[PDB]
Amino acid sequence: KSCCSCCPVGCSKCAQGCVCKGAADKCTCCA
Ligand SMILES: [Cd+2]
Ligand SMILES: [Cd+2]
Ligand SMILES: [Cd+2]
Ligand SMILES: [Cd+2]
Repeated sequence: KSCCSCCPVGCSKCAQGCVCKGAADKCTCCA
C-alpha cells in the first residue's frame, strides 16, 4: 500500500511526500 482513497496508489505529485487537504472521497491539485 501508499497514502489516499481519491488517487490510483502509483501517482507523479504524491510518489515520496502527500499535497491533498479533502484526503478519503475527491481532489482540485492532481488534474
Ligand atoms: Cd489524493
Ligand atoms: Cd495524488
Ligand atoms: Cd496523497
Ligand atoms: Cd491531489
